[PDB]
Amino acid sequence: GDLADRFAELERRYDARLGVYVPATGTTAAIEYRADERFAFCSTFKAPLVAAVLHQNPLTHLDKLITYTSDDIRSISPVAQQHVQTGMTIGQLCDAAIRYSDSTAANLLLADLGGPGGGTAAFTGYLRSLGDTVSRLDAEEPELNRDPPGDERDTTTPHAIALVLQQLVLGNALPPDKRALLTDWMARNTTGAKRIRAGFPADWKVIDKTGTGDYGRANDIAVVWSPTGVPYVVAVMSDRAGGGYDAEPREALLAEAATCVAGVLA
Repeated sequence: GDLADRFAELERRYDARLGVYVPATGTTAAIEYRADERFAFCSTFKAPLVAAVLHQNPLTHLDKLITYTSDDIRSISPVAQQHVQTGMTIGQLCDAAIRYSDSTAANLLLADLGGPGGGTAAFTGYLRSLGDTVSRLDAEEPELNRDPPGDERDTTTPHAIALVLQQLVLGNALPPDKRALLTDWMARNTTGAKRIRAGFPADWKVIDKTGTGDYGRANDIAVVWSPTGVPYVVAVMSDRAGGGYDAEPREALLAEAATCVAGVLA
């Protein structure tokens, strides 16, 4: 059988471009499909963003209270837009950025890195520190979701983002205490139930960060654990750019791609 044929059928059925990378292990081959093609990050960057903030700060920094205004609220900020009067701590912002894709939280964490481009250069530099020579973040939320197809701004590759997540959650890019916090936020994500999670059997653990954007973009980056505790990184990226800027993102495509991957990894 040929898994690439099955991914190609998904591309036909959903009128989509699909990208998949599951890094190889001692016991498994890599799964790679358009893995070196560029796809927009969309909100998937928020996972490594939180890692970047954890990397350069003591954990006491998570208690720092950040205040902001209604004018700082950006598409879409489910948590931040309810806490304009109270502010939110850096830890609360990390929680919101990962678990609710909170854009304002992400923009405030970018500002916490600081520097040119409101933190976007700093974020890209963090990825460069993890050996990622291809990915780049050029815009804050929500503009980073809206670049046209073929524009390299605000893109990654399935290969690149998977190897970033591999180092962050299953490697030693972060010390284990910081790694545990990133892992827990992704484990309690509220936005992913219809993406990779929907393709893996209930006895697999799934932690994830989604992304959605223009041109039918729909992404999910996950770490999964088999029922015996064997972990894999699963990066699935998609767009439906043939349908134009307002093409519908299709979560079902990611669920089905994940079902194909779960089939191989089971």
